[PDB]
Amino acid sequence: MRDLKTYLSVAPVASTLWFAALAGLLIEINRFFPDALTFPFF
Amino acid sequence: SHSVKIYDTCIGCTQCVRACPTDVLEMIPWGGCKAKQIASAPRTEDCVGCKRCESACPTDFLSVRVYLWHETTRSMGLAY
Amino acid sequence: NLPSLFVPLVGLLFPAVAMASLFLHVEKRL
Amino acid sequence: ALRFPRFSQGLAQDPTTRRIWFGIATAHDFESHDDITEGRLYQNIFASHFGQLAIIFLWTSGNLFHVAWQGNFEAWVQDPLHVRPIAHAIWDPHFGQPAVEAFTRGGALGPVNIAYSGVYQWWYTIGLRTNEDLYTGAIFLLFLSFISLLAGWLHLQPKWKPSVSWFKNAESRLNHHLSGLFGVSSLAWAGHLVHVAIPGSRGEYVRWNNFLSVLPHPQGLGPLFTGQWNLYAQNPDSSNHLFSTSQGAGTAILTLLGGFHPQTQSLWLTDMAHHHLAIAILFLIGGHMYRTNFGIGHSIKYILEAHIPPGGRLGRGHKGLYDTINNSIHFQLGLALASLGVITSLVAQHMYSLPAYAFIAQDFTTQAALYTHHQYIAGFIMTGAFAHGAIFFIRDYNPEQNADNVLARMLEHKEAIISHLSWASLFLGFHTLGLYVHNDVMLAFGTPEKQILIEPIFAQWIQSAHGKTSYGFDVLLSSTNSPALNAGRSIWLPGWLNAINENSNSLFLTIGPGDFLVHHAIALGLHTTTLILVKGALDARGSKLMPDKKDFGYSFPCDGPGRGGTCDISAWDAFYLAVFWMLNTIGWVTFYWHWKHITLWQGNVSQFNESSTYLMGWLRDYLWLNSSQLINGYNPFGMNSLSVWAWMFLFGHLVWATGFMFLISWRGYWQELIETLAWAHERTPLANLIRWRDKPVALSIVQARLVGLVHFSVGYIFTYAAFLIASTSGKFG
Amino acid sequence: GFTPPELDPNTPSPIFGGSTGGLLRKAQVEEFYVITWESPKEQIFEMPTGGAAIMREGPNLLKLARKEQCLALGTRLRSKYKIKYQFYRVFPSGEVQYLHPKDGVYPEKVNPGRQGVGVNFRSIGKNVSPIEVKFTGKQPYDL
Amino acid sequence: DIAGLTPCKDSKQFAKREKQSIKKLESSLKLYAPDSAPALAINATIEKTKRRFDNYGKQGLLCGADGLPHLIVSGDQRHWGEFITPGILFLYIAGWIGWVGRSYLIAIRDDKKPTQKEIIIDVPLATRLVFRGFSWPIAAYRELLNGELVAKDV
Amino acid sequence: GWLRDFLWAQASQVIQSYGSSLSAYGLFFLGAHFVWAFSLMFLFSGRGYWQELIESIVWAHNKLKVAPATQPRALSIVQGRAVGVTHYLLGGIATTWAFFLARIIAVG
Amino acid sequence: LNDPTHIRPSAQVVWPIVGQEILNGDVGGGFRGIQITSGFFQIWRASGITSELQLYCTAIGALVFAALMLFAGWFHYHKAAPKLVWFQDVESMLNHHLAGLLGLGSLS
Ligand code: CLA
Ligand code: CLA
Ligand code: CLA
Ligand code: CLA
Ligand code: CLA
Ligand code: CLA
Ligand SMILES: CC1=C(/C=C/C(C)=C/C=C/C(C)=C/C=C/C=C(C)/C=C/C=C(C)/C=C/C2=C(C)CCCC2(C)C)C(C)(C)CCC1
Ligand SMILES: CC1=C(/C=C/C(C)=C/C=C/C(C)=C\C=C\C=C(C)\C=C\C=C(C)\C=C\C2=C(C)CCCC2(C)C)C(C)(C)CCC1
Ligand SMILES: CC1=C(C/C=C(\C)CCC[C@H](C)CCC[C@H](C)CCCC(C)C)C(=O)c2ccccc2C1=O
Ligand SMILES: [Ca+2]
Repeated sequence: MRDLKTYLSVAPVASTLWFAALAGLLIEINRFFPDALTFPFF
Repeated sequence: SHSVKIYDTCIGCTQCVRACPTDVLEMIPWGGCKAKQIASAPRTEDCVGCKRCESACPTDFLSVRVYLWHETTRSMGLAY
Repeated sequence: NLPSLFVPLVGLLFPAVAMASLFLHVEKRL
Repeated sequence: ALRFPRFSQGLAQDPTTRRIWFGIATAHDFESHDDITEGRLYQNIFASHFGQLAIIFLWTSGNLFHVAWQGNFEAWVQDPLHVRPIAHAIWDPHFGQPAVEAFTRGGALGPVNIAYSGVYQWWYTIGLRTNEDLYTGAIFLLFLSFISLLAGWLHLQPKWKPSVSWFKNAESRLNHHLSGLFGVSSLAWAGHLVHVAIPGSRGEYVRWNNFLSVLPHPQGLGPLFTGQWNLYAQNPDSSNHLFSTSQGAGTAILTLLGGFHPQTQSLWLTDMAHHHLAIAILFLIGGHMYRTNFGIGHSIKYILEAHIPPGGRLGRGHKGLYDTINNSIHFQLGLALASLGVITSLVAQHMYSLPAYAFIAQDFTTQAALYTHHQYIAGFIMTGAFAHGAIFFIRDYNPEQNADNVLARMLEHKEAIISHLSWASLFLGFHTLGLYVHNDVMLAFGTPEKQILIEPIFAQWIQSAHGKTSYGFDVLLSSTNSPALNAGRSIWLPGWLNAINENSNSLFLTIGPGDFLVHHAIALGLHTTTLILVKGALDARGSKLMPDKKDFGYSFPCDGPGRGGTCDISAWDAFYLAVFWMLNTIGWVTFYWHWKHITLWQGNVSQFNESSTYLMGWLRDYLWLNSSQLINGYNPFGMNSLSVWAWMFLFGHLVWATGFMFLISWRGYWQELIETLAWAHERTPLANLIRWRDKPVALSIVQARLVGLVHFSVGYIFTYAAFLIASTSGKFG
Repeated sequence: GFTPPELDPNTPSPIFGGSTGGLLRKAQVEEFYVITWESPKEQIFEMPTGGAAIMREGPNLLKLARKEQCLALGTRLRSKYKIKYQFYRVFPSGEVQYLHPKDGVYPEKVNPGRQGVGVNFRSIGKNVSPIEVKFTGKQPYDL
Repeated sequence: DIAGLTPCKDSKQFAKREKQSIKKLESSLKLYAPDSAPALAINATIEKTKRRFDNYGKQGLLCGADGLPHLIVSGDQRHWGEFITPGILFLYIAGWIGWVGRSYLIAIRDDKKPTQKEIIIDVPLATRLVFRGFSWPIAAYRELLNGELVAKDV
Repeated sequence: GWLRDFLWAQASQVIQSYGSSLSAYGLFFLGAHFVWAFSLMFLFSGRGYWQELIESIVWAHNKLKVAPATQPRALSIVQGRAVGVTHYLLGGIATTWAFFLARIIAVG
Repeated sequence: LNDPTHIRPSAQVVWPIVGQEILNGDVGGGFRGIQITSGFFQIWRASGITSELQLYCTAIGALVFAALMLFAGWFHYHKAAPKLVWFQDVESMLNHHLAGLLGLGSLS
């Protein structure tokens, strides 16, 4: 259990989790706010 | 022939001689380190310039140096 | 007419002479 | 010595084929020759300079001879816009009949090559008219070549060979080069313009026979000495003027009009005469700065010693630099090559925008060829300049004599320099590539409106500052109330503003987002090439991986596989790497120029403006589209005059690709292979009757880097040259 | 004091069928090499050039083309087997030059009769800059 | 307007692009039954297209003769949404990331085996440190003043 | 004839695929060209240069207390070669991939 | 399967996120997607497969066999790991791969 959390902390796994979260986030942002060349809220 | 030199930073671990594939280097007595021996290059006419000795030196910086120089049949490793 | 003389002169004769001569100089032993 | 090379005993004693190769590649590195002295060094260089000058004169003499004897010059002068000039005739016994037919053009009796050097427009502009004039030129230049050989020979015998102290007399050489070599030459050239070229522009044929009878100006000499020089600017040529004729001809010999000749689309000859006269005066007066034999002038050493800021942010300033540079021929060659490369690119940028030769701006293949030519020359010259900076740091640099001056401080903070060049190159690369790729994805998904198109508003604002009205920024020269506009309204500004706002010429072409992106690619290439060369020069004396590198020389294979592996760790290797980046950079520059102009010349400027913002646009609408006539120069259905460019086009593709061999395969593979071949030869009957005098070996490590870079470069240049000339000349527009 | 053993011809050579890896014209007109060793038995060993040969019981003589081949095979003889070896250089005049072990002691073992060659008594970083030996034949490491 | 451009709300080429795009998607739409799912998808792309062009027109983007937005990065206050404002956002996020990573490296540098936490992330420490990036500009400014930002004599 | 009637001719589909469902093959065409040219950096150079450059970059990181404990090193000589040939092969093969698929899907 | 000479085989559909739905092209049969060049449609037709349901059942069986193979890997490395003599029984292995694997496979 402790060893498994350790394995899940290793560089490639933490990287896939981190960038997968980041990708879902950016995808959803471009889903609710698509296109957009500018920051329109000023 | 390639020039090969030893520097008094040498600690006499003998690894340059052990690495040399043409027997260029020897261990001679000396009083400057604990091992009481320092390397020497008395047969550089057989030196092929592969720098295995330099790969073998633990001193920072190196205490063997191979200065590749005038090429010969022996330095080019030719069997023909 | 002149190109029919000088084109083979510098494209055949001159390279043959220069290559042979340089070959001799380069293979010489003193 | 005992055999070739006689200047290197270590090479002559080599029993392998290497002896020959390295004998060739080291023949000019005098400092590495056996028994070299400083005197011998300088004298060999000096004589080599005379030999170079002789080569240059002989070469120009040959060009003159061939234009006169096989060219169109006399016919071309009568119709500049409808005669293709002739470089020389083609006598190749390999031609079939179709090649004889298809290459016979320009109104000639057999196959010929059309010249794309632009010497017809130049010689026409400066006053040459007949083939006879050209022959007189060619014989004059052959004569000059001979006297170059004569002086170079002469200064190699004693009492005619100069001491090194004479070579190191810098102040005198600067005074004579500024005042005499630059100034007086320019002044004399203004002479040729007002006595010959301008008369020939007004219908008067002035040669050596009658140039003493003719006056250059009706009142001339007398308004000059009175100090009322404006009488020479009085009656310029008319805006309606025919260049070989007296129609519209004026009498002015020195003007400052500012634009172009409406017929020839080139600079006014009176403008150019005035120019060379004025800068000639500046060089004459400036060539009296340094001290020689008369008790007045500057000690350059003393000036350098004097320029040390207090507070010590530059340490000891420029102290010791006079000897550091005067004693190092590599430092001098580095400064010369750097400056010369800058002004070579400057020539490239100013000859397409401000053409100085009659009827050259309408010859589009020539303008493209010349711009490409000089930009690649400039690139090679720059890489060489940095190369000799590095060689300076290794061979000549004396750390103790430059202690704590600006030069040593370059080495002292080299990691900040190299690291910030790395940062700039990474920023430029990430973002320029990123924007190009974004735009390509937008056009792939069918949404061009989603592109990132940044207006080059700063350069646009500069063009407005020059008086261009395309962007409506209303700044100086673009605005009526500007003092800068008022100050020049009476002089150059009418012609200048007239020229800049004409839509046909290449004077400050209109720019948009596509120009923004390529300009940032160009910034990337300058920064990366500069990063490679600067890191190479500053790490030439050593790094943490090789702290004693200065003891190994400029060029060595490597330092073995120890300490992690050390391939390409020498400074020469940094040059070798940077040449690739230079070819890339000048490739971007010339792709840019040629596409913008080839769209301008077709009236289809929009195609560049819309297609240059994504890379598929460059691949499809520039290279692919303009290869059409080229690759059909010969085909299963026949040939045409473009075949020589089709063939060459593949030739380059071949040579380039051959280079990859020497660059990807390394030596040991080939050395073992050659050992098997030696066995094969010795064990083959009849053939073993023949023995080699030199032991066949694989090329050296460095030698392969050089050979592969040379194939890569020859293929690069020849490929792009074939495409450039075929794609432009095939259309001529 | 050490006396090099003279090369004894008529010393037997290992059992081997021949290979394309052996001597060439270089051995006839320039130089070749000879390695001798004492074996306790008949063994199979890898040839530095061909494939496999049979080391003979007793004295073995083996002519090779390069010094490095002698030292490679000898290194292996001393390692895989436990065999003393010597080797020599042989010129086309018949002259022989004893090479290794030069002292009768292997060179990695310090022996007192040995004189220093190419030894510089300074750190490597104290070598002078090239400019200080320019136009002189010297190299900064030759000091 | 700026640089000779025209507002995309006033650009004929811009409206021609919107028209040709929409008619293109409708040409694809004529092939499918209007109740079908491909049809609803092409309708969604059409609505998204109208939203796109209408938004670019609204927020004041200038257009070239190409009918495409061009961005004014000079700093002109009418166009800060095109670079300066997203640029400040970027610098905030990038400064956050770098400041947090630097905080982690400083935090593990005196460990008995530093590299051990560089290949296997100390996630509790990382979670403790991620929200320091929220105030990274104050922290880095204070470090610059205090002399903790730059290593001495390097 | 190979350059003209094969490559130049049959590449028109992949360079004309933008705006269609085949545009992915255009993107992969250009990207595979990119990784292929990218391999030439590794195949034509050597790790000594890169390790020296990295020495300067490392200096810059130590200046700001952000140098990593896992010391950065240039790739090994062998790894330089392996990276090089891997990207060369991927770039060339994927380039021909996009070329083929766009061509034969359009005209087939 | 109805109209093979007209419809283009397509087995991948993309989500409409960032503009990429253009890659869902007209492949026929009232279907938007990416045309596939693997050949599975001709295999499935040659195997008599008609319904999507049969493809579902094959996908489930394939998934089960993935689980079984993975299990056997763990089992024969961690539980019952064959002896070296077992591997070296070459005559047994060739006899079972010639007659058992290839023969009974081809017959099945
Ligand atoms: C140095 C510039 C130069 C260049 C690049 C060329 C190039 C060419 N010439 Mg020309 N030529 C030149 C100068 C030059 N020439 C000069 C100064 C003369 C005397 C006025 C001639 C007279 C000449 C004739 C009569 C012919 C050519 C021909 C040719 C073409 C075929 C090559 C040939 O026949 O050999 C060149 C023949 C020569 C006599 C050239 C030698 C002239 C001087 C002395 C050059 C010095 C040579 C020297 C011994 C070696 C120096 C090496 C190099 C730097 C020159 C070729 C394109 C032929 C042609 O047109 O084919 C269609 C032809 O029939 N040339
Ligand atoms: C297309 C060919 C190509 C490319 C892309 C590069 C790229 C680069 N070179 Mg190189 N070079 C090349 C050819 C090429 N080179 C050749 C043929 C030679 C002769 C051997 C050289 C020799 C050379 C030297 C000597 C030097 C460079 C330098 C550089 C860097 C310059 C700075 C920069 O632009 O920032 C970055 C630019 C990029 C284009 C990186 C592209 C990759 C991006 C980051 C993709 C992002 C990843 C993305 C999410 C996908 C992930 C994939 C997934 C599987 C992980 C850069 C990474 C200089 C350097 O190191 O700069 C500091 C340097 O000194 N090059
Ligand atoms: C199900 C639980 C389980 C557990 C806890 C272990 C535990 C262990 N195994 Mg075992 N093993 C398992 C299942 C398991 N195994 C299975 C299912 C197989 C069949 C493949 C094996 C076969 C096996 C072998 C042959 C060996 C071990 C070894 C080991 C020990 C070394 C540690 C390790 O494996 O790190 C490894 C950590 C990993 C994350 C490995 C991941 C590999 C996966 C399968 C690759 C996935 C492919 C991927 C999708 C490719 C796409 C990439 C793309 C995204 C770019 C370790 C104690 C090794 C040993 O004895 O050590 C001396 C040993 O040699 N195992
Ligand atoms: C006024 C300009 C100038 C001067 C006088 C020098 C002077 C010198 N250079 Mg420098 N250099 C220059 C410009 C200059 N260079 C430029 C422009 C570059 C960038 C390309 C360099 C880069 C450079 C490097 C990297 C090196 C030198 C070296 C040297 C020294 C020895 C050269 C030598 O003997 O090799 C003899 C030259 C040759 C045998 C030429 C053969 C190879 C050429 C390139 C192939 C020609 C291309 C091909 C045949 C074209 C035909 C194709 C066909 C299909 C038509 C020498 C003092 C070398 C040196 O000594 O370092 C200390 C050294 O390594 N130079
Ligand atoms: C007024 C006296 C005088 C003059 C005329 C010269 C002239 C010259 N010297 Mg000398 N020198 C002098 C005094 C003088 N020197 C004295 C007193 C000393 C001792 C202190 C020296 C010692 C010295 C040495 C040691 C050397 C020279 C060398 C040279 C030559 C340089 C090579 C060259 O052709 O560049 C010509 C320069 C120009 C034409 C002007 C600059 C060119 C500009 C920047 C670029 C082009 C401008 C323009 C746009 C061109 C349009 C192009 C179009 C026409 C096609 C040159 C002809 C070198 C040489 O070559 O040896 C033979 C050399 O080694 N000099
Ligand atoms: C803590 C992470 C970190 C920080 C603060 C810096 C800081 C800096 N870098 Mg560096 N770098 C990093 C990581 C980092 N780098 C990594 C991982 C690499 C290898 C890919 C590099 C490779 C690199 C090069 C080649 C160069 C720099 C340069 C620079 C300096 C200029 C800014 C720049 O160019 O950024 C550029 C950033 C990158 C190229 C990659 C950054 C990678 C990500 C975005 C950051 C790392 C995040 C990390 C995993 C966080 C861990 C989370 C933790 C809390 C658990 C600057 C001081 C330049 C320089 O020397 O300036 C003078 C330069 O030449 N960096
Ligand atoms: C390494 C080295 C070296 C080399 C180096 C180099 C190679 C450099 C370079 C460089 C370069 C290549 C530079 C450039 C530059 C430029 C500049 C500096 C500019 C100027 C400018 C200005 C100031 C201008 C102005 C103006 C005017 C006048 C008018 C119009 C407007 C304007 C604004 C534009 C040496 C040998 C030395 C030494 C050793 C080391
Ligand atoms: C405004 C504007 C503009 C301009 C700009 C400019 C011109 C700028 C400048 C800038 C600059 C000139 C800057 C500088 C710099 C310097 C230095 C010296 C640096 C530094 C940095 C650092 C030190 C960092 C740190 C950090 C942090 C803080 C975070 C993360 C981590 C780290 C560590 C990285 C434009 C028009 C474009 C656009 C519009 C707006
Ligand atoms: C460019 C190049 C390099 C430099 C290239 C390197 C060092 C590749 C390594 C770069 C990657 C990006 C480092 C990985 C960084 C970590 C993955 C952390 C990233 C942080 C997150 C974004 C995951 C060499 O080392 C080399 C060696 C031998 C011959 C040729 C070359 C060569 O051409
Ligand atoms: Ca204009």
